[PDB]
Amino acid sequence: RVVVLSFELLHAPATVCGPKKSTNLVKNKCVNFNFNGLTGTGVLTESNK
Amino acid sequence: RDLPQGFSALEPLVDLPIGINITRFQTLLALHRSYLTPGDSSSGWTAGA
Repeated sequence: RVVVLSFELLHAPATVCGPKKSTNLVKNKCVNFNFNGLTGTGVLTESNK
Repeated sequence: RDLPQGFSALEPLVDLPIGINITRFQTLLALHRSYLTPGDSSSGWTAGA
């Protein structure tokens, strides 16, 4: 049995992708972060917002 | 009749990665085969106001 996977990089939005990384969520300490593609560096704290 | 005077901000509903080139659109209306109210006797299609 054979399966040939093949992939199109065409002009419509990119739409199939491999599974994204995730980690535990530490608080009250200085860290780097990525949230859903939002990157930064900071102390993360529970919001009143 | 008419739109009401006042300010109102529409919220995001959905966002579809569909890639198609739209240039035209059309509305879809309900046509009732029969009465707007049970127990009329008039023939053929109707629409509510």
